[PDB]
Amino acid sequence: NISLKSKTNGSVIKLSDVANVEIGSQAYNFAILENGKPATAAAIQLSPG
Amino acid sequence: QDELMAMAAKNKKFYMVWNEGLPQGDNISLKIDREKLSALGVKFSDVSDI
Amino acid sequence: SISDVNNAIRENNVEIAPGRLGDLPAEKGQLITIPLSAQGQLSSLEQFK
Repeated sequence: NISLKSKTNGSVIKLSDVANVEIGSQAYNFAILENGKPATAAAIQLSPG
Repeated sequence: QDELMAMAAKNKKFYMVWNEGLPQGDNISLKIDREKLSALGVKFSDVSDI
Repeated sequence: SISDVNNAIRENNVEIAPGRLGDLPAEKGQLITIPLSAQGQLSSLEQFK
């Protein structure tokens, strides 16, 4: 529902018209397949000694 | 927490059981209608600042 | 004024942050992803002048 102003027609335009707003992921860099089924994982790395 | 206090009141194995904290209170919510603000041509940042 | 020169230097000497073609999220069927580079930093006296 954020509002912008279009100078071409001088009209109020909602953001949804000029973009798709979605709850997505912050970054797209990794993917995980546990046994062929996509999943998520985290790797623990031991502290020294 | 209230239910646990109710149970503890009638337990007899505890001399006294109280809750540490502040009580809930009344709060007033001001609902800035954003489209009405836009009708006046007033930036929401200005309202937030004031 | 002395602020104008600073502002002009900041505007002209600006480090661009180009992305990458076929960067996730990416459309189905693509086979090529290529880095994109662009340099907005001036490196020679004639460029600064």
